[PDB]
Amino acid sequence: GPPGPPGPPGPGPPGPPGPP
Amino acid sequence: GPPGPPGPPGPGPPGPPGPP
Amino acid sequence: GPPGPPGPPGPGPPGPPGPP
Repeated sequence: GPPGPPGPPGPGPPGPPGPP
Repeated sequence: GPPGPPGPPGPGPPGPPGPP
Repeated sequence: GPPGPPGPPGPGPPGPPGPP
């Protein structure tokens, strides 16, 4: 049969440290 | 039918506070 | 077909400024 719909969204890791 | 495509990409949290 | 698998993981933004 035809392919199913897309899956759900994949969060990334924390951002880098802030500036001084 | 076959599975659908992978879903969209998942940002992570803000990074930690900066230093003095 | 069934729904696709999840997308890949999403870095977050830079953290907050440190003390002055």
